[PDB]
Amino acid sequence: EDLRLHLLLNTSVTCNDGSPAGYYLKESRGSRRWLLFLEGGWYCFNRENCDSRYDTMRRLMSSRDWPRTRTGTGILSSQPEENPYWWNANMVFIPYCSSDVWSGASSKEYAFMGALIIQEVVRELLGRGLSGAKVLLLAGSSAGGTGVLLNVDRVAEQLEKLGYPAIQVRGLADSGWFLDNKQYRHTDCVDTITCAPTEAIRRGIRYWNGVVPERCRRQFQEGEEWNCFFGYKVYPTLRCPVFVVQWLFDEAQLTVDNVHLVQEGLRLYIQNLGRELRHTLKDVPASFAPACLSHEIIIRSHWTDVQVKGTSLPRALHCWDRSLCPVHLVDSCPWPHCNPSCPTV
Repeated sequence: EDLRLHLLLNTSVTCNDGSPAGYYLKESRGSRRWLLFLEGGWYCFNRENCDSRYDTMRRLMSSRDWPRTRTGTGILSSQPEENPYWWNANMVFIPYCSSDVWSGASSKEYAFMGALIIQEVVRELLGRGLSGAKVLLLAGSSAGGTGVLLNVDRVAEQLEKLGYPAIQVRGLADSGWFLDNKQYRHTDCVDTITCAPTEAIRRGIRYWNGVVPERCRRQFQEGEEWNCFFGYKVYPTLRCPVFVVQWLFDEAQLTVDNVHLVQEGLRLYIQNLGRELRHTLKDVPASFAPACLSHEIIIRSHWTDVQVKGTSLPRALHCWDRSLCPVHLVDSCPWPHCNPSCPTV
């Protein structure tokens, strides 16, 4: 009834500590639909920071403490009331071992192998019925939201080459759509939560040996690839269809912007921040963007609750799925919590 942990048979690919990585899987024999989900949870961009992560948040750097099962939740749920359309799919959960935002592409201190973990999961999954897929939805929240933009084209690229053009790769990027913007009040890039979006990815990419989508690559100068970690800069060049889910006021964005929760100025920064996001999302036909102040929704149980234009997110993904009922659901509402469906947990 729930998702069973499997470790990767090719043990070359590993977590930060070097423990083997893997995936949680729940099969649905009848279904030809698969969801792969990438866990979020920030990143770590140098030794001092990674060590500090290791002591504090060992789960996000090792497979040592990983439960033998997980219970599907939100979109991964098998409960038709939780997951009206997708409950019967085959579900894969990939724990965020790598700490690299899924960018890391080198085998060779810690090891950042996010991009390879995804490579290995897919090859193994083919062995388990994925070859019979008609749809592969690659989804993720937070850093997994970003991980999707970075990996989605690679995954499609990988499938054609292994000889499965029939599988239609798609993506869903929940809370992975960030802005490289001025912090409300500047802080030195010492502590991960506090470091500014650009400087953090500037440092990280070098550290992780991050690989970015080539199509995004050729659009920028070299040694300037950090650009591709931001949705609006990466989206236009995307070959696969990608649904974007984003709170007009992500908690995580406010964190990196150094907003701790008013002065007149403060109102405008937040006011503008929602404005800028709304703006970046104009060109994105398939998006769901409520004016609530929260981080992550897809993986959560109450995700069915949230509505934008009197439309459910789960409904919106269905419409979008059908399209390949409205599809561009973005709030035009100038303040946080100004939507009735805002989450309270």
